[PDB]
Amino acid sequence: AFDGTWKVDRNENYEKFMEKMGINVVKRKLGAHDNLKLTITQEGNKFTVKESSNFRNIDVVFELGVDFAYSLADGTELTGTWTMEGNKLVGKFKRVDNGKELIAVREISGNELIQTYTYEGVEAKRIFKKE
Repeated sequence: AFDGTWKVDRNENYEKFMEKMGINVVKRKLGAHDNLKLTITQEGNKFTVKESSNFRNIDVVFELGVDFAYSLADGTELTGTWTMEGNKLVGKFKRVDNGKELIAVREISGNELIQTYTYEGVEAKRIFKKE
């Protein structure tokens, strides 16, 4: 599975995944239990994924692996690209506070949305709120 809707029901290693890139405490002020429909839409080599999280309601579209200096929710960036692998996104990276690997995946495999963002050996996931 993978298209449709998806969210971020829960969040493990999520706060510290954000933090490390430059995400200060302002997020601590209602910015963890929140966030939401990452949502996914399958396109011709792209995925207009939503991500109308608890803040910057919008959707993000990328022809599997495009480059955009988009700071992972207030940090500093996440250019490089992202992509999946049939059965699993990747988020990819090399934002700019450094040379990380957030790798905001989601993978998605049976009961899931393994957001699996492993910028440094932590990975932040829990899974969707699917919609």
